[PDB]
Parts: sequence; structure tokens; C-alpha cells
Amino acid sequence: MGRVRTKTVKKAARVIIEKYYTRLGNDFHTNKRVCEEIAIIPSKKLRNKIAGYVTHLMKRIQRGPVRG
Amino acid sequence: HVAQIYAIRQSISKALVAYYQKYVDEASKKEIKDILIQYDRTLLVADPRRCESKKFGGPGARARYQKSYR
Amino acid sequence: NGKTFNQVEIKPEMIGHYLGEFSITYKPVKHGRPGIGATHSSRFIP
Amino acid sequence: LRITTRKTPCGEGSKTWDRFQMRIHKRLIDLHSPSEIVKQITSISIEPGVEVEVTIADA
Amino acid sequence: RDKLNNLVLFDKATYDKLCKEVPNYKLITPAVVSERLKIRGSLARAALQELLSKGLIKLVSKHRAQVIYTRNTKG
Amino acid sequence: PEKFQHILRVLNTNIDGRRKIAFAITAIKGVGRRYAHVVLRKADIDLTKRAGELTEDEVERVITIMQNPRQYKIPDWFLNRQKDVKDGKYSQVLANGLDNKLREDLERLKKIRAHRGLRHFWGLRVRGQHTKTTGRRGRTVGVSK
Amino acid sequence: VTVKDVNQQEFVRALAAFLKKSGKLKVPEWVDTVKLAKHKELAPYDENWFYTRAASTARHLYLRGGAGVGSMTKIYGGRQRNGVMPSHFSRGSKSVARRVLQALEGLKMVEKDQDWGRKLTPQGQRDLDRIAGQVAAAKKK
Amino acid sequence: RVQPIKLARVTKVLGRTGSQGQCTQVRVEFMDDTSRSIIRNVKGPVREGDVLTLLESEREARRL
Amino acid sequence: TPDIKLFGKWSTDDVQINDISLQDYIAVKEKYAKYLPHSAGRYAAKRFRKAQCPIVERLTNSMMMHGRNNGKKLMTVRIVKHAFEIIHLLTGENPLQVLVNAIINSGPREDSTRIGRAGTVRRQAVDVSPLRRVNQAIWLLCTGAREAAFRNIKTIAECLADELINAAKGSSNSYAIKKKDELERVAKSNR
RNA sequence: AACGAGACUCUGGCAUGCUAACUAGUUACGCGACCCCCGAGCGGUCGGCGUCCCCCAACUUCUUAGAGGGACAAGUGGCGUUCAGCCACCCGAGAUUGAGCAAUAACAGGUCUGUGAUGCCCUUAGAUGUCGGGGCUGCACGCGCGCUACACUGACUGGCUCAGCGUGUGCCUACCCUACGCCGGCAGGCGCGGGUAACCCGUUGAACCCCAUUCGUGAUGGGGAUCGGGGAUUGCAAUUAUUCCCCAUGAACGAGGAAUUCCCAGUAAGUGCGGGUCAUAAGCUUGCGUUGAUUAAGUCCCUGCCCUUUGUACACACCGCCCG
Repeated sequence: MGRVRTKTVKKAARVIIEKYYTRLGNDFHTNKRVCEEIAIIPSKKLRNKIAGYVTHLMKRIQRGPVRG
Repeated sequence: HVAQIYAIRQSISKALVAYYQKYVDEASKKEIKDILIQYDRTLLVADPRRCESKKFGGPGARARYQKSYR
Repeated sequence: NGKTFNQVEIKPEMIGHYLGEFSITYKPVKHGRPGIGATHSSRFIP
Repeated sequence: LRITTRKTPCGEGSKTWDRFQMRIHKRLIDLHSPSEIVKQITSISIEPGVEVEVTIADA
Repeated sequence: RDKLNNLVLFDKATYDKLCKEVPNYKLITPAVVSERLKIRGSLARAALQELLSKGLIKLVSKHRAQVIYTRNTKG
Repeated sequence: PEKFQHILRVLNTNIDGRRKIAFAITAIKGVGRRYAHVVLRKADIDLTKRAGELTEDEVERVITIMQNPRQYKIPDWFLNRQKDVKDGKYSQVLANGLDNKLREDLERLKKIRAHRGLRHFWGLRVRGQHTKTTGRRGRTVGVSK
Repeated sequence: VTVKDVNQQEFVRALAAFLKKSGKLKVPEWVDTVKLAKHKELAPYDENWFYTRAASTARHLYLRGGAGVGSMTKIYGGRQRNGVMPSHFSRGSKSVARRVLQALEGLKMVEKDQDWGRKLTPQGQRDLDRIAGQVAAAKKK
Repeated sequence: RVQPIKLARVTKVLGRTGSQGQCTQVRVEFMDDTSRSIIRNVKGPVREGDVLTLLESEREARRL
Repeated sequence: TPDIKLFGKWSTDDVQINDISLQDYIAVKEKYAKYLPHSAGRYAAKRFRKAQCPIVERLTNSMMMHGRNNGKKLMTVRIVKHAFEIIHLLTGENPLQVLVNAIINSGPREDSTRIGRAGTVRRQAVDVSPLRRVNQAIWLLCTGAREAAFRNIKTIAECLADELINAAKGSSNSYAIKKKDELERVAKSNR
């Protein structure tokens, strides 16, 4: 188990949601392909992570305001 | 001798299925799928397990040579 | 041998063998009186 | 190519080794055409250090 | 180790009992003949082969390393 | 059946009628199991029965087929001894003669006094072997005061 | 039938008997002094081992593309217990297999064909499949 | 003792005890009385909802 | 029968578990009856995963032990086919009901363990899981047949079928029902 | 803000999607040939068995290796501040298949016998620089790493049937891997041929395992130590037995004290094979396949390690310091 997300993910995840808020869905696959086009993530496994956290944030942003 | 037996079983199970998947309708083979997968024993699936690579200081991949302090 | 010329008479009963079987090149061995570290006990002095 | 040898000169300390490997690659393209234009165009237009061996016939 | 007595060929009482122990015993293996009588055990192997040709015993299973024989398959 | 006889005496060693024929014979020195399954077949008799079931007529033939093996066409290489040394022939040696022959070759190698007889007389290993960690009879050693 | 259909433990035990009836196989003199391989510690119990092994010889030639005296030995070889040393594989005898294959060839059930190996004669192939059905006739396949 | 063989079942697992974690505290329901409950120490790996075979319920657990 | 495998000849119907305690860790017939005891090699990667696989297979696994017999699971199945055969001729039952009694009669009711006080040995009585009982009972009786055939003319098949009889009907001529009662005799003392 | 952790690289696991193959296969016939009626029929044909024939046939599932895709705690139910996360389940390959790389500071750790790396000292013609011989193997003893065994879950003799990682002459200076034919019980000898290697050895026709005889609880046919005689191979030379083979000889040992090592899934254990050293020769080491369990899903009790708090006459740091 383990697999607690690092800061490199959480730093860019916030940034990518702020400046491309409109492009986001709430599906994994759509939010992946957007991150692939609006930026380059130099790995493939890293890309699959940053999408999933961008998805997980976008769930909460449709409720009350996030403090990050 | 052993692993071959599981291979020939796994193939003939899937072979039969494919014949129905291609020339007969869905509801014929869906039935057959429920029967086999009930007592699944790697008939329609495959183990991902193969041997691990040895590293030095052991005769096996985990087992190690004896250690003496005197 | 290593230093010494051990002389031998040649018999008709020695035929087939080599020369070097009739001259040895070591002292047979004696002992001994085990020494100090000759075991898991030898140690200490100060 | 595998080479499995000591990591320690003058062996002492915990016994360790080191796997080195080199991977070669082969692949070949078969043409059938006049030998002139082949030997003309082949030897040119190669930037990297990569070898080429032309054969008269094999089939 | 120990010393146990054995006989490599039959005498009167062993042989005569051998014919009458059969209906009294449901299980028959060469091993069981080793204990109930004093018999080598290899003697008991071939002794049972003889009986099956008469039909006084019945085969029920056979293998390289172990063999089973029964009374008459009656009940 | 076959209650006729059991344990018997043959040349130089007592052989039981308890055991199978080939394996029974092996107790006699100079005869191994490999040497006996040949000699029985040259004699053209069963090896599928006990040694107590042989008759006197049969065993009389056994020792003849044994002690003249070349004349019953058992090959020379299959013998114990090929050109003994200083006797000039192929030979087959059996129980009490084996020991007598053996003791001669020991005596011979101290006569010439090669490396061999010295190692024999000292009670040390003849062949190339380490004796540093091999042996013990002995081990009680002390050094303290 | 093809020889594939039947059991093979049964195949040899009727094929060995077949040959010995018909006066077939001129045997070597050495057959009662022969260890039979380097990795054995004893002679065979069997007194008709030559007949048995010629059966197994001709069968393998039916399956595979045929090969010489070397390959037959490699098929038969097994494990060698070297005593205190660890066991290893080794090959058995050669000069026995060299008598087997030449004895078969005298009957013209095999013959030295092209591509580095003896191959079994059509007369041989006839005789195999002939007794192959005799196995099924006997017990009941 | 002279009590007959009782049967009682797990309601919940509490935590592991002993000096190598080899004992397990557990709460068990008496399986004849549904308001009765005793705490026990049980050796083997247990899940929840499985039944035990108590020889007495006089005994009760309190510590490792 | 045409929708549920036997054992190659032995019914898994008319087979009961006669405790309410030890069922759901003894099962053999819910759909878990198969022609042979074997697996693809999934048996454990979770704690609960152990339970599911048959009792007859578990018996075959714990039969091959002590060096020379490890990794010879096919040789092991030879001994089991003779076992049921000998059990059926010898007493005459559905020979699985023999085994189920033999397992249930050999599992302990109470057990002891260690506890550290004053740097001296003290012991404490504790209870035992149903899963523990099954694991223990399979261990104990397999040790019996292994022990007996270590110098006896009798084969391990014969020894093992004898050991399931004396367990299935308690009589204290088995290695199991002896050793069971030893543990409980201790558990009474220190409690 | 930086280094380490992670990220990364390699490897395993998922593709009937993509790319393309007589130094890789399959299928399809064209087939003609062999084989047995073995099944319907008659033997033909239809069906079955492999091989030759195969193409200007068709294809790339299998094999090969490239480009890509796929797994993210993604979805659902619990739990958590409802945050960071954790547990169960669906789909399925579950968020851990195994390795490589790895910080700051330190050690009077190992290595001057790897180095034409190197200081200083020594020696340098009666040489510490070359040929011949001997030794590193010498045993009343002590210890360590391992190998083979103590049998019937076995040994023995026949019969059946399955694999993978590699490697190979044309190199060092004289040397490779071997098919096939012939001769020999065997070791081996001899005659021919191929291989720069997905091309020849090798469709690597391996062991355990599997099937059938024999032995019978006996230090036995279990065990193969010791030891005699004989035959071959390598080399310039084989004695203190280089190695290999044949016959004979037949010991300890019948499950092991005080103690102690190692291991959690294709893992332990059993079992064989390739590479390394190599003129001749692995009980060693390094990799690889094959057969394949029991037990745990925890804890700080022992041994040890990380973080905080506390006490200290310690800092050569408790293997410390110090009293009569």
C-alpha cells in the first residue's frame, strides 16, 4: 500500500486547475488528455497520477471553497 | 509434464467458446461462460506468476547462506 | 631431494617404478605438544 | 553479453558482485534490384556510428 | 533395531491357515500377512498371486508400490 | 513347500539358504554381486529362488565355473587380477587366498621400500588425500599453566 | 491404426515377443556380461533385454526423422550416481546400439537413408501399424 | 469442569495482546443469551461471527 | 452428479458437518467438490483465502513433509486414493464421513500458551479458533502415518487409513487423540 | 530553497489492436508418394497418422522486436477534521513482481602482492632482477563453509515422457562445439561433414516425476568410506596415486547434546542444466528452468534501529569513569 502523493503532484495540480478550470470534466480519461495538451508531463506514469488528483480536487471544488 | 496439462485444458475451454462467439449468438456462449468461470481454476484466465531472478549471497532468490560469528 | 642426494642401490624387483619413490623429500613428522592459540582458550597476558 | 564479476578488488568485506550487460541489435532489409544503385545510395546518408554490410546474394 | 522372525517358504500350519484366514479377513495385503503369520513378505506377494488364479480372493486395485486384495467381493 | 535344507557350508565361508542365490554367494570374498549374476548364467540355472533350494550336483558345478572363468568364456577384463605381477597370468582370487595375496603386495612395497610401504607401515593414507583434518582416533590436547 | 492411438507400455511388450518368434534379430555374443550403460551399477534382470530394446528403437524412428547411433544413446541415457559426489547425467553404451540398428537393417525394417540417419523401411512401417491394431484386438481400446 | 460443553460466538474483535501479539482479546455473545457477553483471550486467527467451543464461562480475561 | 463432480468415484453428497461451530471452515460439497484435489497455485494471499480450498486437498498438502518428499505432490495423491479405498473395504461407509469425524475428534477445545513473569516460565490457558482446530487436526494425524511407516513393513497408505479409523472412533491408539488430550490435560492445570 | 526519499532506468505481468518476416511459423490447398482399414465405404474417396512435396498461395494467432495503448486510489460502500488518508468490493493485471541508481559526516576498516598510481627507506653483481629440483597437500589435535547418508514416501532393473538461461574453431601464439559412418564392455580410437551462428551442434529427444518387475525391516541388495590389481585420455613431465573407466575390498553411520542459521509466493524445499576458472579437472561461485508445500497477515519479549523527553562525576564517549 502506501502511495501518498508527493508535493510535485500537489503543486502542479492546483496550478493546472486554476488556469484551465473550464476544460475539466470529472472523468479520469478526459482530464488526462487535457493535461497532456495544456502542458507536457515528461513521464507517462506521472501523467496518470496528476490527472487522478486533478479529478479528485474537482469533486470538492463543486462544493464549498477550497483553501489551497 | 504438469504445466502442459493446465495449458491444454485452458486452450480447449477457450477454443469451444470462440467457435460460439463467431458463428452462433451471444446467449449460447454467455451460458457456457457462467459454467466454466464458476469452478475457475485458470480455465479462462492465466496466472501472471513466473520465476523471480536470483541475486547473489543465496542459492535461492530469498534463501541465504549461513552466517557465522565464530 | 631439495638439497640432499639420497643414494640407493637398484634392485631387479624395483623395475617399472620411478626413481623418486625411493627417496623422500620431507621428514616423516613428529609432534608435538599443542601450542598456544591451538584452541578456543589461548589468550590474555597483560 | 553478460559479465558477472567482483565489485571489490582484493576481496574483503561483504561479498558483492556487479552485473554489466551489452545489448547488440541486428536487423536486415532484403532488396532485389541492380547492385549499382544499391551500393551507390547505401553508403551515403548515415549520420551515426552504425555498421552496414552489403551481401551479393543470399536467395 | 530389533529381531523379528520370518519364514521364506511355508510349512504345514502356515499353509493350512492361509486357506482359512481368507473368508475370515476382509482386507488382504502382503503387509498384513507379515504380522498375522511369520512370513517374509515377499513370500506373501506370490502367495496371493496363486490364490487369485483359484478365485479365492479378488483384486480390487493394483499399483507398482502397493496392491490390495479382498475376500471374495460378497455381502 | 521345499523344506529340504537351509544353512550350509561351502568353501571358506558359511552361506545361508535364507537368501536368494546370487546375493547369498557374495559373502565369499573376491565375489561381488556383479560377479555372481554372470557366473550363475554361465551355469545356466535360476537366480529366482533361494540358495537352500540348490542341490549338491548343482553347487559342485558352480565352483568349477567360478575357478576356471577363462575356460568357461568369461572375459579377462572381468577378473579381479590381470597379470598379478611376477606370476605371469590372469587370475581370479577367492576368500582365504585373497588375504594371502594382499599381504604379499604390502610386504613387497616395503621390501623395495617405496613411498607406498612407508605410508602403510606408518598407518597413513596411501592415496593423495589430506590428513590434516582427516582421521582422529585422538584430540585431547591442552596448553595452560 | 496409427501407433499414436494405443498405449506404448503395451506396444513394446507385444512387439518384443513378435520378433523372437519369427527367428528375427541376430544377437551379439555379449549379452550376459553387459552392464548396458555407464551410469548403471548392475546388469539387467531381463534375459531377453535385446529383444525389448529393438522394439523401442523401431518405434522412435516412426515418430522422429531418424538419427544415428549417437542419438539413440542420448534418448536412453539417465542419471549417474557418483556416490559422495553429486549426481549428473551421462550417456550409456554405444556398441550395443550399433549392433541393434545393424541387426534391424539385416531384416530390412530400417535402412540408411539420406540426411544423416537411418529411417524405417515401408515394409517396417507396414509391420508396426499391423500389430498396432492387434493391441486393440487383444484387450479392447 | 462439570458444566457441559458451551458454544459462544464472536460479536466483535477488540485487539491483540500477549507479549508477542500471540493472544487476541475478543468479545463474545453467549449464543443462548443475547444480552450476556464475556471477554475472552483466544489464540488462533479469528475474523468475526465465527463460533468457539468454551469449556467454561467461569474464566474471564482482564490482561495479557 | 452431472452438474457436480464426485471425486472420481466418491459422493460428496450424504456428507455432513455435525458441528455448527466448525462448519464454514470445513466445507467439501457446496460447489467445492472436484474430480481431483489440485489448484492452479492460488491458496493464500489473504488470511481468509486459506479457508476456501477443500479439506481433501489440505490433507494432501500436509502429507508431504521432511525433506525428501517436498515437491512430489503427484506421488502424494497416490497415497490418498488408496486411503479412501482401504477405508471403504475395511469398515464400509462413505469414506469422507470417516475423515470429517477424524478431523473434528482431533481438534483441541482449549490450549495453553506462554506468558512472561519474573523471568520464569508461567503458562496461561486460552481458547482456540475453529481455523486453528482444523489446521492442528490435519497436522496431528498426518504425523502418525509418517511415524509408523518409518521402519514398518506396512506402507503409509495402510498406516494412514488405520489412523483415521482410531481418530473417527476415539480409542487412543492414534497419535492424534493421545496428543489432543495431553494439551487439554495441561490446560486444566494452569488456567 | 537545496541534497537523500520519491520521480528515474531495467525487468515481469495485459494486446486475435498497429508495424513485418523462406536466418521465424501457421493455415490452406495443389498435391503426388508412404502407411493401416483403423472408421462410413472396398483398398478408391471422405476421415485419421507424420514426412518428403510445397508455391509465382494465403496469413502473422503461435515465435521474433519495434512503435503505441492500459492502472490513476479510477468507480462504489464504510471510516477519517470529512482534510491528508485508511479498510472492503466491482471491473480487472489492484493501488507492494524483482533488481539497478542512492545524502551529510565518519573509520587510523581492507588493499604498496591490480596499477609504468605514488612518498620515504632498503637492496642492487657473491643481486630481492633467470634455468633445474623441492614446498604451499607435510599431522597426537581445535574451529568454520559445504557435500553425501542413515532406507519401503526407498533402492534396483526395464519401459514412457516434458524445458530454459547460454555457449561454440577462424581468438594468445595454436587452440572450438559436434552430427553422421566404422571399431571397442567401457573409458576411448578412427574416417568424413557442418557451423562467423533464429542458418550447424539442437524441433537442445535433461533430471526429479510417471508406468511395470525384483528386494523385505535385516548395519540388509540401505551407506560407499578405506584399499588391491588392471585399462584409457591430457601434457615436455602425472611419483606424495592430474583426470576417466573395469573388477574386487565393504567402514563410520540406524536421525543426532549444549547451542545456532535462513526463509512469507512460483517463495521455502526437492531436482537437473549453462556460464566462470580450464592443456587435463568442480563437492565452489554465478545465473537458468522443472516439481512446488506447511505457517503468518502480528508484536516490542529477546537482539537491534529511528524520533522526542529526562538524568550524567561520561567526550579515547559505559569495551566510559572511579574507591578502600
